[PDB]
Amino acid sequence: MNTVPFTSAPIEVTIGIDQYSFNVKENQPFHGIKDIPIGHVHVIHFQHADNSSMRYGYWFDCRMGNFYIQYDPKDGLYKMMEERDGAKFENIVHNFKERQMMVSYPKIDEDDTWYNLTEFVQMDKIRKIVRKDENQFSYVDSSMTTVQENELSDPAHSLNYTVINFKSREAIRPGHEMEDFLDKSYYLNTVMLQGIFKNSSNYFGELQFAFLNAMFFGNYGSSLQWHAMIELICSSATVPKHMLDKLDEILYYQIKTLPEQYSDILLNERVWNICLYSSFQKNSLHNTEKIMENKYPELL
Amino acid sequence: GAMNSSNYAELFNNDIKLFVDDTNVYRVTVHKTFEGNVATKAINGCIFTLNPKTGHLFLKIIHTSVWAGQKRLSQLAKWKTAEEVSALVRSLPKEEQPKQIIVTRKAMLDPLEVHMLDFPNIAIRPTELRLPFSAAMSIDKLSDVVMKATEPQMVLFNIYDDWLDRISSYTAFSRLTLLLRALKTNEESAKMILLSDPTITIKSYHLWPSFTDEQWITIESQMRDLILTEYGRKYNV
Ligand SMILES: Cc1ccccc1CNC(=O)C1(C(=O)O)CC1
Ligand SMILES: Cc1ccccc1CNC(=O)C1(C(=O)O)CC1
Repeated sequence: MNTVPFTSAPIEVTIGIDQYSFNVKENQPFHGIKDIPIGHVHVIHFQHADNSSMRYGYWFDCRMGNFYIQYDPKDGLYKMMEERDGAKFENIVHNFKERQMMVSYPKIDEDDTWYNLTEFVQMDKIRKIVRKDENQFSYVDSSMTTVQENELSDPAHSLNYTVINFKSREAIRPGHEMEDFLDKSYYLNTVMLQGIFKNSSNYFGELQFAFLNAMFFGNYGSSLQWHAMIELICSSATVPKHMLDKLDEILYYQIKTLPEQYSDILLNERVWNICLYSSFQKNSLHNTEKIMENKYPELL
Repeated sequence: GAMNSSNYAELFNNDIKLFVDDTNVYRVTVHKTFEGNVATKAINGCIFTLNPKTGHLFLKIIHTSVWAGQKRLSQLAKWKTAEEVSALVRSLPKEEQPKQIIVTRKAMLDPLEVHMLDFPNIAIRPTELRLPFSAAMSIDKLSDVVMKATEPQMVLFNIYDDWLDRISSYTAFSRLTLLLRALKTNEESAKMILLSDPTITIKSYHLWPSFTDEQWITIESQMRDLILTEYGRKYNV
């Protein structure tokens, strides 16, 4: 088990760690989070008590370095930093562990939620969507725009999700207009799966990362990407049977985890009613349809 | 965006534009079968593609063979319409291609937009006008050439005959829409109005009779009376 230590907590902040969250008071003796499960990406995120503007945070993998958080009073935000001196790092963490100034990632042993939300998400692929190559971790916030959003404004601070546009020459073979627009299988399987993503795991990883950025940061462009990637599969008549079974699992746990009170802003009625009730795959998502119908029956 | 009564004069400015009406593309008769079920039988249709400034009508005749062995024909018809309009645009020299295409029915927007992806500078727009272009099949010479066709065919017409020699295209479009609205509301009476007088004839190369300026005023007044008459018959007014 690894540890994200904190130099201090000079400003009152709500800290989230994956699907969990907690509150730290201004100048409380807080020095970070221990017992973080090795083997998964993680995200540590922040909402300042005195300005709920900008949720921001960091995607990281403790297998790729030793990371700590220090407040920077000039830029006014908790910053993730890498410490290259491993011995200095182990010594500072041990002192914070001995003084019990670190909270514990509260993972219930029966609970596989985080695995189920991040099954296909890999740090190497996060770093190609979020470009900042001098760091091993990736910063995301509520206001960052996506490459597609920008096509319709600083490219350095963009989310480079794969562009999906149903009324584009990429999506539509000349001479197969009606066929490709009403059945997206060409676009899904040849352009995206074979062409761009290479495999379904990489596709699912971007989908899962888009959902998590939408949920943890209220990132609107991420929410658009998540829904676009669902719609592309559901609107395809030909999908590998294993892909549909796995999609049902992926969406089930995303709908299960979603705050009930954020449903109005994280879920697109048009997309979901189409996917569950009109699309080619309207019958291939039994678990997701059941949780949606019992939990968000209004949206439908 | 959508074309309506505020930006109505845009139809007659110098930006090339076409109206596309698909309401006569897929045409059927409905009848009982020997077994007492119901069957449809398709008949020839047409795409109505009109330059409102010039009167040029590109009438693409849709022969019943295009439906042979196809499913979901009402949906296919929107895509076949879009396919034919796109091929028409591609067959025009660059300086004759439209800058906008206005579809009379919103269900045409996505089919045409998708067929015209290669032309990102051509705007595809709906309209809030209720245009009577479905009545084009009530014009004898157009109905004739559609029903006689034995194969796909494009026939070219000026739907304003020679009116632009004497009136603006605003006025000619208004005369056209009033004629077509009347033919749609009461076809028999509209045709009675147009052809009661034997002394007034239709030139071989025209669609409508050769009315003088004063006779057109009389005719237009009679068409407005027909529409009002039918409105009162309908609603018991
Ligand atoms: C104090 C603390 C420290 C680290 C992480 C979380 C917490 C408290 N939050 C929770 O325990 C739960 C949540 O939904 O957030 C599981 C219920
Ligand atoms: C938390 C942590 C972990 C690894 C490296 C640096 C830090 C922050 N550095 C410190 O807090 C101290 C320092 O002299 O550096 C005071 C001990």
